[PDB]
Amino acid sequence: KVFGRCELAAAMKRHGLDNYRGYSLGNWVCAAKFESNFNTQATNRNTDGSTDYGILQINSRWWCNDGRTPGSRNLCNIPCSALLSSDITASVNCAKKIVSDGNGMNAWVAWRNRCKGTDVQAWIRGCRL
Repeated sequence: KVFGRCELAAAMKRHGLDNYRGYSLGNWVCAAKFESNFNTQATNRNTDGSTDYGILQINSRWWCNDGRTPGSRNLCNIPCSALLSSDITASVNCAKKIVSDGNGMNAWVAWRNRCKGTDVQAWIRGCRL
């Protein structure tokens, strides 16, 4: 499933992340354009020996189960590949929590320097709420 602009923006609020745990609507949308290019099928293996699964570029090493990454906490405890299906309905479970970790959104390489401080009100513009 390959998404459009206003095709990825509503279902975020449908799952409850609006201003979630102090994280608002302005901090989300920019990142997947820079981790998956609005794609759900972008699998890439980081030299850390782990791969980045899903549209969030998740490493099998810390949170999921891919079977080729030993010493992985597999903390989410689900198929490291279910994190790939068009139905994201379950993926963010690990999204809403990995933040409770306390070291922030700083779990991703791009938004941090590629998306932070950036005009975000603009990603939520041109669409309907």
